[PDB]
Amino acid sequence: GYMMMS
Amino acid sequence: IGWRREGIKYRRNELFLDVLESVNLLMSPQGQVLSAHVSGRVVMKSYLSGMPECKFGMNDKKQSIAIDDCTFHQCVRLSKFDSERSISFIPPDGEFELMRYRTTKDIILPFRVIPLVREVGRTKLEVKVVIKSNFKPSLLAQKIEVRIPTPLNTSGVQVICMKGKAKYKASENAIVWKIKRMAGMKESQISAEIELLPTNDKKKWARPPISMNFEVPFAPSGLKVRYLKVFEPKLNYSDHDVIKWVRYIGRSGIYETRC
Repeated sequence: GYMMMS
Repeated sequence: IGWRREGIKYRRNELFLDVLESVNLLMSPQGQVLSAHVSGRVVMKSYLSGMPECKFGMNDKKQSIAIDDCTFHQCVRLSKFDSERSISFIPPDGEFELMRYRTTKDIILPFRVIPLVREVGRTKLEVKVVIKSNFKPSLLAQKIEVRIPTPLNTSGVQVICMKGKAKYKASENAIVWKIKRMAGMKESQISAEIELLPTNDKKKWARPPISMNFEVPFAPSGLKVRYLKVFEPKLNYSDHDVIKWVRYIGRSGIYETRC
């Protein structure tokens, strides 16, 4: 699924 | 600029990256990779204000992957990728394909298929297939299908499988084993008895490969996104204002294991 990007 | 209009405004400046990979495998009966490749594309869905200048960073040559070749959307400054391997671009608004790429080296094969047969004379095959998931245990594969071909003189099939469901499909001479979820570093097995009809002694059966379908939430090529920097020099939002998302969707292509 979508992950918050660093 | 032809692919982007000039007055775009959003309150919520957000972007979504999709790394979409098809992993392909032909594996020998002794466990040697005969052929393997990944086909990938990166789709971007951006809702950014104005005319932002973006930079896409990945782990191109701790983990750094080798890209055999690739092609970009016309918005990518190719010459910046030609003397510094920097993917710079003003993105179109909404959804577009940023790049396509192909990998053959150091591929993560998400599943290992281990088959086993036992010809009980001319009446039956006693067969067991084991699948092993080879990825982080905190990740789940989904939509797993293991497809076990049966001889054309099959009169009936019995299966036992503690996980998933399996049906014999005589129209397709295959046992289809379906598993909804499987986490990484796990084993599951199916047993089948295949009852045989009499058949021509000379006419033999070239055992087709066991094949797999799956979806995994990582890139089998090993590709990781490191950054997507957004710089809009005229407007008063900066990189850290942008809400950024990544997802990896790796799917099987040809994923065949020879028996």
